[PDB]
Amino acid sequence: RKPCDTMKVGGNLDSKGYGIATPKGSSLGTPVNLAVLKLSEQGVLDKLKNKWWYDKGECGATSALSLSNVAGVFYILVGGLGLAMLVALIEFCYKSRAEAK
Amino acid sequence: FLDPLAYEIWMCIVFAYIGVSVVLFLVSRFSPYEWNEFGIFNSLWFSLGAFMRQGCDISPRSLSGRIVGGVWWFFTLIIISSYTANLAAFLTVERMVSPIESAEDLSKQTEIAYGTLDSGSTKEFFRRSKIAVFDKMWTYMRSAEPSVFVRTTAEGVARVRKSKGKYAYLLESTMNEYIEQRKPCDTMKVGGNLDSKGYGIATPKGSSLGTPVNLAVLKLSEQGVLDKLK
Amino acid sequence: YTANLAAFLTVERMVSPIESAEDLSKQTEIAYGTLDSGSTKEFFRRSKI
Amino acid sequence: NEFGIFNSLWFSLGAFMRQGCDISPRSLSGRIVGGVWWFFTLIIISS
Amino acid sequence: DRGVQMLLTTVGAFAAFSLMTIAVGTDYWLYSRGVCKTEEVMTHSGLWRTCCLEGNFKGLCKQIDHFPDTAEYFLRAVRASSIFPILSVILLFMGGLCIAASEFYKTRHNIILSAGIFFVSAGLSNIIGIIVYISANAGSYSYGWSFYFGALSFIIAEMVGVLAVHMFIDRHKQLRA
Amino acid sequence: NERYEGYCVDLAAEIAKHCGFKYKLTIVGDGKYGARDADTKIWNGMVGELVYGKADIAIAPLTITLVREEVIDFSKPFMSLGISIMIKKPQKSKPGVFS
Ligand SMILES: O=c1[nH]c2cc(C(F)(F)F)c(N3CCOCC3)cc2n(CP(=O)(O)O)c1=O
Ligand SMILES: CCCCCCCC/C=C\CCCCCCCC(=O)OC[C@H](O)CO
Ligand SMILES: CCCCCCCC/C=C\CCCCCCCC(=O)OC[C@H](O)CO
Ligand SMILES: CCCCCCCCCCCCCCCC(=O)O
Ligand SMILES: CCCCCCCCCCCCCCCC(=O)O
Repeated sequence: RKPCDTMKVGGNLDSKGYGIATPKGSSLGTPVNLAVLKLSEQGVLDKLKNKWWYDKGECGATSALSLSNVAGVFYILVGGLGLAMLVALIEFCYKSRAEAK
Repeated sequence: FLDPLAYEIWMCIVFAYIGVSVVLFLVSRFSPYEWNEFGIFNSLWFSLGAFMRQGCDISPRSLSGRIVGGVWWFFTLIIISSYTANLAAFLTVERMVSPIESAEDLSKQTEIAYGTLDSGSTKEFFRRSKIAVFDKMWTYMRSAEPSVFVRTTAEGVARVRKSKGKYAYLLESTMNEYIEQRKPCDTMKVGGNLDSKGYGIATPKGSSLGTPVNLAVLKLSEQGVLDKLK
Repeated sequence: YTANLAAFLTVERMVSPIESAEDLSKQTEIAYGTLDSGSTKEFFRRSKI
Repeated sequence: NEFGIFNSLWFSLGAFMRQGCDISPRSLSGRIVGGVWWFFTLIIISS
Repeated sequence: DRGVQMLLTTVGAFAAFSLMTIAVGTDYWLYSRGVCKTEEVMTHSGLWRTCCLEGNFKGLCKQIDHFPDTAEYFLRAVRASSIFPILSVILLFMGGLCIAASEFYKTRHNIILSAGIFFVSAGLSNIIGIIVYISANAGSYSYGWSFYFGALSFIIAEMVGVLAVHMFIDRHKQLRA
Repeated sequence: NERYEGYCVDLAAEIAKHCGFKYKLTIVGDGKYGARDADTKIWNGMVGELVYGKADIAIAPLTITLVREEVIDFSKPFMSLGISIMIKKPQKSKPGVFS
C-alpha cells in the first residue's frame, strides 16, 4: 500500500494460522473444514490472496561505478572545452580587429 | 579488467576523448595569426597519452589549449583514481550473488533448468495449477530434455550438486532446510514457499484421543515447545 | 585521495542489511518494538528462546 | 632520438614504470604499439 | 586532395543531421521492463514516449512523466526537455547552412570556420545530452538503435568539424601564399 | 451482502457455494476478536457471537489459539502466518553531481 516505503525483511519468527470458527457442536464444522481443504488444494485460497494483496496492490512486485558517480567531472570537462573554444574565438576576433584598419 | 567501471563510463570516456582531441586541434590550429605541433593526429596522441598518465612530448602553449589540457588532466586523474579505488574495493570484499531469488524469477529466465520429483504432490501442484507463474513452470518442465525429473530426493540433491548452477530442485521446505544445514553445505534454499501445507497427527475415524491431542498440539505451539524443538 | 576513495567504496561494499531476527538482537542502531498490548507482545514476554 | 633496439627497450621500460619519456614514437605504427603498451601498463599497475 | 573535401563535408553534415534528427524523433533509446499504459513487459522508452512491445497490447505508446534537492529538480527539467539533443540538432542545421552558403560568398572564408565551430559545438551538446539521459535514467536494460544513432551522429559531427577546420586552414594558407 | 468486499467476503461466498446455503454478513458490534475476561468468564467479540449462539460461523482472521479452541471448533487453517519484521525501504541514495 502507498506510498510503498516499507519492506518485510525477515521470514516469520513463529508460526500460527487463521481458521473458520463455528459453534462447538454445529453441524457446519465438518463441511466447512472439508470446504477449506478443498479450496486449499484447488489453489482458490492462493488466488484470493494474490487478488487482494497483489492485484489490488498499489505497486509492481552492480558493484561497478556508475556514470552518476562521475557525472560532475564530465560536466566540468565539457564546460572547460566550451570555455576554451570561447577564449580562442575571442582572441581571434581581437587579433582580427587589431590589424591597423 | 573493465569491471570496476560501468559500460557507460567507458563509452563516455571514448566520447570525451574524441571531443577533447578535436577541440584541442581546433583551438590550436584554426587562427591564421598563429601561423603549434598540434595537428589532429598529434592532438589525438596528446589526449591518449594524457589519459594513460604517460609523458607529454608537447604541451599546449596558448591559453585555450592550456584550458583544454587542464580539464582533460583533471578528468583523467579522477577517472583513473576511481578505477583503482573501485578495483581495490572489489578485490577486498567478495560478494557472491544468488542468480534467482523467487519463483517468478525461475519462470522468467531460461538459462538454468529446474524440475520436481517424478511423481508426488510437488509434481501435481504444478500439473494442476492455474496460477500464471506455476502455469509457465509447468509449460517449461512438461517438455524438458533431458528429463528434469529425478527418481529420489537423494538423486535430486546429487544432481543439483553436480550441475554448477544450471539446475534448481523444487521440493518441500522442511526437507530443503534439513539438507541445507548438513555437510557439505553445498546447497541453499531461495525465496519463499510457493504454497502452504501442514503436517498433523492422524487418529482413527472416531476416538477420544483426537480431541485431547488437538489441545496438546495447540498448547505445545503456544508455549513455544515446537519452535524450540525445531 | 585515492586511498580514502578506496576506503569509502570498500566500506560501502561490506555493508550488509538486515536479513533475519537474531540480526535485530545483535545490533542497537535500528530500534524495534511491537504493539502496545496484544499477541506479539505476549509471545515475546513468555519467550523461552 | 630514434627507436633503435636499445632505445626501444628503454622506452618500454620507462613506460612500464610510468616514468615519462625522453622520446615517443611519431609514426602510426609506433604510436599503435606505444598506446597499447600504455594501456597494458595502466591496467597492470593499477591492479 | 581538393574538390572532394567539400562534397565529403557536405555529405557528412547531412548524415550527422539526419542521424541526430531521427534519433531525437524515434523511441528505441532504451529497452526496459516498464509498464505500457496507465504487470511488466519490455518497452521502447525514448526521449518522449515509452511504448509497449511483445505484450497483449503491444504498440501502445504513452508520454513519459519525468516527475513524481535542487540538483534533482534541475536534472529532471534538463532531461524532460531534451534541450541538449535538440540544441545539437539545431547547431548541426546551422552548420549545414554555413557549409551550403560556402559555395556562394566564397570570398569570405570565416563562414566555413563558423561551420566548423557549429559542428564541434553540436558534438559537445550531444555528449552532454547522452550524459544527462543516462544520469536521469539511473535516478536489466539495454540501449536501442536510437541511442547509437545519437552516438554515431556525435562521431560524424566531430569528424566533419575537423574537415571544416582543415579546409579553412587550407583556404587561408592559399590566401597568404 | 453486496455492501462489503474483502478476502473474507470472497472466502465466505465460496464456502457458502461449496455448502450451498444463503448467508448474511454481519460485523461484530464490540469490535474485538476474542477474550475470556478472567472474572466474569465472558467471551467478547466473534468468540462471543459463537459461544452465545448470536451467530453461526465466523469467517474473520481469527487465530487458532488454545484458550479459544476449547469453546469453539476451528477448521483447518486457511492461511498460515507469523510475526515478521518491517523496515524502511533501502532508499538507494543518488550520488551527488560533484560526489
Ligand atoms: O485472533 C486475532 N486475529 C487478529 C488478526 C489480525 C489481522 F492480521 F489484521 F487480521 C490482527 N491485526 C493485527 C494488527 O492490529 C489489528 C489487526 C489482530 C488479530 N488479533 C488481535 P492480537 O491479540 O493482536 O493478535 C486477534 O486476536
Ligand atoms: C593557466 C592554465 C589554466 C588551466 C585551467 C584549467 C584547469 C581546470 C582544472 C580543474 C577544474 C576543476 C573545477 C572544480 C569545480 C568544482 C566546483 C564544485 O562543484 O563546488 C561546489 C560543490 O559542488 C558544492 O557541494
Ligand atoms: C593516435 C593513435 C593511437 C593508437 C591507438 C592505441 C591504442 C589505444 C589504447 C587502448 C586500446 C584499448 C582497446 C580496448 C578493447 C576493448 C575490448 C572490449 O571492450 O571487449 C569487452 C566486451 O565488450 C565485454 O563483453
Ligand atoms: C583515452 C581513451 C581510450 C581509453 C581506453 C578505453 C577502452 C575501453 C572501451 C570498452 C567499451 C566498453 C565495453 C566494456 C563494458 C562491458 O561490456 O561490460
Ligand atoms: C579506442 C577504443 C575503442 C573502443 C572499442 C569498443 C569495442 C567493444 C564495444 C562493445 C559494445 C557492446 C554493446 C552493449 C549492448 C547494450 O547493452 O546496449
